[PDB]
Amino acid sequence: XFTGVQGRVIGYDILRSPEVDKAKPLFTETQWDGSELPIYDAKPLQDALVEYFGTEQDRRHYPAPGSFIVCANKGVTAERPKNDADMKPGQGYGVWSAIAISFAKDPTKDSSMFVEDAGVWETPNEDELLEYLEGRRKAMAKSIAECGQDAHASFESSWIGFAYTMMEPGQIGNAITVAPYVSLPIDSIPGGSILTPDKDMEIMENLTMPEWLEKMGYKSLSANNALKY
Amino acid sequence: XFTGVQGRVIGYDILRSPEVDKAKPLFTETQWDGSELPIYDAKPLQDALVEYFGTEQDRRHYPAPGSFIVCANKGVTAERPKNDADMKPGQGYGVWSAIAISFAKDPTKDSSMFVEDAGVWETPNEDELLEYLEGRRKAMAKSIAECGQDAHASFESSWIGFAYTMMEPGQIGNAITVAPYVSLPIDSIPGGSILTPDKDMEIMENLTMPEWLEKMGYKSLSANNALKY
Amino acid sequence: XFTGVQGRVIGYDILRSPEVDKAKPLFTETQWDGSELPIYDAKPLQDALVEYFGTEQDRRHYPAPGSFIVCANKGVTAERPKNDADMKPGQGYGVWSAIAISFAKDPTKDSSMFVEDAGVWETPNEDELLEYLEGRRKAMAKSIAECGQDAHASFESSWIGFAYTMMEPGQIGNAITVAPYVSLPIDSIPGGSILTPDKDMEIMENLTMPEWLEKMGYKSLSANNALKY
Amino acid sequence: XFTGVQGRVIGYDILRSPEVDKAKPLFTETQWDGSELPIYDAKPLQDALVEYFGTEQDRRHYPAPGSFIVCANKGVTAERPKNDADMKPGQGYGVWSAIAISFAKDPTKDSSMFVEDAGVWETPNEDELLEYLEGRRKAMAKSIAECGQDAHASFESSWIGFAYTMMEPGQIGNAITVAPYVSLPIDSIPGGSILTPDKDMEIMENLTMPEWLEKMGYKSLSANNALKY
Amino acid sequence: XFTGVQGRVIGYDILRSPEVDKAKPLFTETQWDGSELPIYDAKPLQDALVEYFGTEQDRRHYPAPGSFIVCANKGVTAERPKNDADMKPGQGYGVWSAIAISFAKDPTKDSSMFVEDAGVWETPNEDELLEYLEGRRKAMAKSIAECGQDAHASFESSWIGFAYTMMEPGQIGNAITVAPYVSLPIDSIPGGSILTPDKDMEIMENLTMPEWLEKMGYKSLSANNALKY
Amino acid sequence: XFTGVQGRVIGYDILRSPEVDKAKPLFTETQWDGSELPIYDAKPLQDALVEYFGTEQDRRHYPAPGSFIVCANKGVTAERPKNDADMKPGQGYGVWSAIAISFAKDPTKDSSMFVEDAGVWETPNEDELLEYLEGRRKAMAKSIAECGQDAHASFESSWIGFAYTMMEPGQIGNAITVAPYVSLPIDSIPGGSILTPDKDMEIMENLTMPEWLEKMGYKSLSANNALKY
Amino acid sequence: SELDAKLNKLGVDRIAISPYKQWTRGYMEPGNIGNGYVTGLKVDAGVRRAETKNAYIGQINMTTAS
Amino acid sequence: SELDAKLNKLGVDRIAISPYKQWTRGYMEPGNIGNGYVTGLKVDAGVRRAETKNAYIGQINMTTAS
Amino acid sequence: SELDAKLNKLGVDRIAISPYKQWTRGYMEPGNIGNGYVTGLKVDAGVRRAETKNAYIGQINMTTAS
Amino acid sequence: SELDAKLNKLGVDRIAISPYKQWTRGYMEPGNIGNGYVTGLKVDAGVRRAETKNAYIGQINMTTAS
Amino acid sequence: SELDAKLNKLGVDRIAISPYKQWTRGYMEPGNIGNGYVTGLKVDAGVRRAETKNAYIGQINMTTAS
Amino acid sequence: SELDAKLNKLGVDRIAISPYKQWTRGYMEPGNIGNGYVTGLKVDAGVRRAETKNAYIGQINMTTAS
Repeated sequence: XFTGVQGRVIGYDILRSPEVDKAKPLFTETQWDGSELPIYDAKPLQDALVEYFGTEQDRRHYPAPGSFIVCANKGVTAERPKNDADMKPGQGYGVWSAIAISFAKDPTKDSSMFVEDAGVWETPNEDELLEYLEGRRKAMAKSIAECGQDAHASFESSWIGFAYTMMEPGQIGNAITVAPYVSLPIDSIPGGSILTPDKDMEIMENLTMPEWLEKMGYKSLSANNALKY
Repeated sequence: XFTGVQGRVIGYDILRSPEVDKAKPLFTETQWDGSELPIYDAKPLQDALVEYFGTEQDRRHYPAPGSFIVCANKGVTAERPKNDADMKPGQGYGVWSAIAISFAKDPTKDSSMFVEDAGVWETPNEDELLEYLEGRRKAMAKSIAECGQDAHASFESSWIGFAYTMMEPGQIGNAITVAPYVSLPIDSIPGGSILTPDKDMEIMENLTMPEWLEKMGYKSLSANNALKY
Repeated sequence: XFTGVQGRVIGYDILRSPEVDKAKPLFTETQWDGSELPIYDAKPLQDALVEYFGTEQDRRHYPAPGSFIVCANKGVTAERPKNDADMKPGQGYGVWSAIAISFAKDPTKDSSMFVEDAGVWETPNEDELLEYLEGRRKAMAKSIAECGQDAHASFESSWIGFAYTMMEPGQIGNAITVAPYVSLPIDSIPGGSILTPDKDMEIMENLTMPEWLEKMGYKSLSANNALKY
Repeated sequence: XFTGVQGRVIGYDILRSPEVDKAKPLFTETQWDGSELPIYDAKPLQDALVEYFGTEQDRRHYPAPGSFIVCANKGVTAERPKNDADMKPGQGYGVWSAIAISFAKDPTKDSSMFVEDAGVWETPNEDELLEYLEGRRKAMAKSIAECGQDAHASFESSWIGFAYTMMEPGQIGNAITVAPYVSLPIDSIPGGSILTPDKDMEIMENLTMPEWLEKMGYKSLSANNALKY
Repeated sequence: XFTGVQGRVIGYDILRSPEVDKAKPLFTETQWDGSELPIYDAKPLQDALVEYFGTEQDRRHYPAPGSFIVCANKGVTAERPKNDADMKPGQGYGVWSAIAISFAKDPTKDSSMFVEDAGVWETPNEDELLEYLEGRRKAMAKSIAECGQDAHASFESSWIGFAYTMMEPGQIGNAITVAPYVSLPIDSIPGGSILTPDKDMEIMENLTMPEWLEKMGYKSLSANNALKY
Repeated sequence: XFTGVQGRVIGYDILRSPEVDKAKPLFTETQWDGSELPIYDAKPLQDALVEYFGTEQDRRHYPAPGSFIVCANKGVTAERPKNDADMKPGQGYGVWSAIAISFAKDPTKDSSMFVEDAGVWETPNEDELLEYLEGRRKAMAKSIAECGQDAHASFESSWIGFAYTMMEPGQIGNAITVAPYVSLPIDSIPGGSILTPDKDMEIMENLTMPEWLEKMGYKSLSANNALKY
Repeated sequence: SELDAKLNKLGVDRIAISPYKQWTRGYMEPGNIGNGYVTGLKVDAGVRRAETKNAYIGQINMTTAS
Repeated sequence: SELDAKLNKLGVDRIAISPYKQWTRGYMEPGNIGNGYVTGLKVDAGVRRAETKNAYIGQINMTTAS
Repeated sequence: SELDAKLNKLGVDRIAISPYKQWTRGYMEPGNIGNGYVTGLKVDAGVRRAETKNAYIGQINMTTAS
Repeated sequence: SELDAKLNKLGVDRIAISPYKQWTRGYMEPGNIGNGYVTGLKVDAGVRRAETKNAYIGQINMTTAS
Repeated sequence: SELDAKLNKLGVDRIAISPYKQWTRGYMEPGNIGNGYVTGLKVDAGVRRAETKNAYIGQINMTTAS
Repeated sequence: SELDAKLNKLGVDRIAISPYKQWTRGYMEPGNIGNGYVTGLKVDAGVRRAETKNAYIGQINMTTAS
């Protein structure tokens, strides 16, 4: 999971990318109170995080070495043996992870939720995997819509994102789903000061991602779909 | 687990219910140093928590949406398939969880301990389950009494509570044991102020549960055994 | 895991034991950037922690009863049944745990890392176990040296320590590997005051272990190899 | 005094009254570096303070009973005896006080200054007094312009205000000049919160006086020259 | 000054001496709103301060050497020359100082006030002085009663105290009136802790002076009129 | 005032100038308890303050524009009329001010004291003035030695400094004596950080003045007697 | 409570206040007043959820202590 | 305000908030939020008092700055 | 943002500032300014690591929330 | 004391604790706990000093409130 | 230590003081002074417990970092 | 300095740091770090001002201690 009354999400609440505005829903599952909950591909939000932390070779506001970051995380590791066939019980040919953040209708009363899952894939059929994942996307979309009734939480959109790797023989695949809860450095807020904390958040809440990249002199790593997951 | 020098327990240290005073021990296992450790049903303490947080339909001082509550928790989920017989290795007919809080004799030197356990039940015999649980209660009572020797902790009472559900065919049961570590809101302390912190705890340390309900204008959800677990 | 920009290690950064200076490397695995990473037995560092916290019968600056200590920890529990032979899938004849702390070359840019592992041992051959563990030491030494490349972390030493117990029949063995992240009490810093925080760390950063024991009037529990693991 | 890098002035920096914008200079004395320093009647700024604190019969954000307010203040008390003629050495027929705030050109390097003075008046001629005070206004205007050279402070405007009372026989007059240094209450900032400190100042820095009165539901005590000094 | 919403007075609000309860008013001047304002000798309150700070030879909770204590204070110094007669304009035969604290009826709305005055005495007649001072007491009693109207403050008692010294020839007299605004040390509150701030004040608000002396093992310097002013 | 348990003096306790070590006492007046209290010219200490704050044309760590600095200060202003002879009662031919800081023997129990005085000079004889001031130095030396008995403070040295100006006809002289109580900026402590407060003071307590000037790249304004008072 | 007096002499205090209206917060969360914690006991079992039965531990993020 | 940005880079902030309901407090009083001050101008003359005419600087303890 | 105003009236603030140069820190770490948190979404899969692909969550110690 | 409850609802508290051993400190001095002050009454006259007679207001720096 | 100077210039400090008598506390616990942590190494194996052998990590609640 | 150790045991510390760049601030001003003060000696006489001769006590608001 949850981000609630104390939180913001990179790419939606702060540093919002115009793609969040460009984004067409994939479909809308009917959530319990009658509202249609649009479902969207979270690849905007995902691209936004990459922008803010940077990458291992162009590191930006990554979490401090040795820090303690509480994360909502799940992750799976699986091996593919050298060409073996009826392989050991914790092996497979592919691996996958998924995340969905769902924004609450009233964030003063209810929280926004994260669903995270991950698993291994048994067949070598990449085309089978991909379809199972769209099937699983559609599945998560429903559990959300349902389970919100139990605490009577009403949401307004859900953004689901997936990532996967097929192993070649004799290679291990690792797949992780993580949502970190962090605090932001001053040299990240143009015009920000350690002395103006609350305004600092407001600056980030108002800058768009392209604006922030220009202001900081950073090259948009999203570019036009430069990032694959 | 442990609650120690920094803590209080709802229903015993603060907001103590007269039932904690009414309560007869179920039996007393001899703890290592010679003392007899009375064992009591924690359903007083459990009822007290329900009073303070409230219920999903009459919500009171529940933890804030999206907050991070560190909990001592264990929990088990098990399925009962549609009428199948030699069912899959992680299925059963019933499920259970348990908690025991044991108050240390000297809380300036030793800590008070929580024991939590939970498991699945294989037979469909509800009457078998219940007896196993009294057997398990008696079991926990002993491990405590023993294991205290290792760190030479001496306690004065242990309060053990249990909860269970039998599944009907084609239904999943979830059973959880959780002890949360929280801080208390001002509109919970009659006469409390954000400006009088230490006295605030003293107010809660002195009000009894019935007193607190009257003062707050809240209807005693314990009522006379209104709550089943 | 990691201890980074905010941390110090008992026995190396603070309260350093002359044995850390006496210590000969066991061997040096070549880490990716060309540097030879000396590997050392962490029994100095381990002895230092015992000195600072004390033992269950001569307790010194142990963590407060009921506190929340975040730990990097792994631990394994295994049983040996009464003399049975083709024993149940989670049983064995012995048990082991290991830890390795590796100091980063530049702690302003990269973090220092902990590797922790533990497992059960199947054969009753204590002499087989011991050799497997040296084999495993040598193994960890390599994974470190390798995996540092991925985040391009360069280290300068790794200190690996092991601990083990063989079970007799009908006895359970528990083996744990833990690195705690704590803050230090004032009556631990000779000359320290709650009013001089930063200097307090500097005092501990400059006292050697023997110096600290004299100053505090504490008997060196390391003595000459008094501690077995 | 001086108000400098840490300060704002009610009616100019915060809650600025449109009269500050309407105001024509009385004349401009040439300050040492060549700049002409316009001189203005401070009755705008004075009216602004009355608006914020309120009056003894319609009290608004007045300083808390018993507080310690550091003030730049001077004040004079004088008596007029019952009709006596060659009256005692600390008596007169009238009394006056004056204040001038002068805004520094660069408030990051130099401070803004207050000049305060007050005195007694010996003749019974009210018309003589008034002219002496315009003479004294013109006098203060010059000392400022001059004395700024000594610390090489350059200003951009000075706002001078006066207040006076003639005594009738057998009555004592008191005249005070005071500039208080205070901090502002939350129910004074529309949209302000104890949680948004820095923005709070910005709100007050942006609201004009008429806006602030409307927002707070307060009747403009300036009205059209309702206040006499 | 004034002591108001944030203050307490030693000997009345905290550490109250039973003499405050024994005390008969000297007389009651009618304050403006119709209430009769009893006037009392402040020698209880004065004795209470001596108890808390102690004396130069039996020093108790005196203000820290070098501290900055903001005081409401006035004080006069005068000389008596060696037997001269028509002595210099700032000389006399005696000297006096006075203080009056008046408790406000509603300390949530109005503040409590201090009146302080002091002066020199010209005649050598000690008996004349004393009568002038009772005259001056009666005078202060009235100014208070009157001047409260101006800010519409209503009080409930005023406690006035005086102190005086006659000089012998060739000796200088100094007379001071001071009310300090301080904060209290922990080893002054029996049962007090730096961790229980608000309760600490409540402890002092509830202990009487004799109780406090016993608890602290301090000899009552008031004794039976041991202190002369 | 007094500087006591919480204070340090620029040029003696911190940034001590080797002249403090070079300094021969002018003479030693016998203070009450038997100790001889050496008296020294405070022109070392005075030169040290000029070094730290800098001068109006080479400004260094001067107090922030608009700040509130509490000062122990006295100061006198006097005029000399255009050649007039029996001049007005608040006029003279010269003006002077003086300061003396006396270091307490035990700063844990007693405070260190400042004596400040200033006055006007009536004759035009500069040579008479200078001698009166040495006479007055010798006078202050004695009052100190005496008045310490009253609070039984014992000192170990007193450092007295003077400053004076003769007016030419039709010119006003101003003479001030001031001791400010301030806090120090980080870019003043070589190696200092806002994060290491207590060590920061220790750095300044250990650097000598010449060391500090070198480290900061500042030109010694003391030079060899470059400063006249 | 005598215990708190004994405790306070060791540096320990059991104060745990939440700045929020209505809501409790968790131990170690920023903005809480005090250096203590208050705990309670919840065991509940439900079927089709358990967390929403009886004592409502809402839409909370929990971290496990062991 | 650009000034505040320039100022904040030097360590200076002009924030001055009073924790009280309705009332202002004075610079350097404990519990205020911020490291700044706000000032205003009051000149008033009265006869029979001056302090209670027009801008009410109530029952206040003032200390003099010069 | 109207939300923050509504939120602040309940005692809640979403401020989360890190004192460090360049680096973010985690919620509840000492020295952070504010009583809030900022979160993001990372799903990545890698083979031979996943954590170092795309959004760099460096050499971090994570604790699990559930 | 009912007064303190009424007072606290306005934001005012009368707490004034000194961190020092034995010694009192003055209102507005750094390190004090609380946002209040405690006052007392001293009138004393001496000859030859007054400050050291009876209630010892030691070697103190006083600032005048009026 | 030169390291701390370099570190402090980045906003990082390694100070970690516990307010308690005798006892250490854990990183991120309220009331600690400093924004750092101190760590150590414990591996121990016991049979019948391990936690009570050699370095006493008492009756502690641990949370796992990974 | 042994004095500071003796002093700290009484609750007293002489720390006095100013948060500003270049500038000193005065004792008891908000935002200073430490509970102490540093003082110095200035006597200067000038004619036509004195305050701007030699040690520059700039455009400062002073309050008198006696």
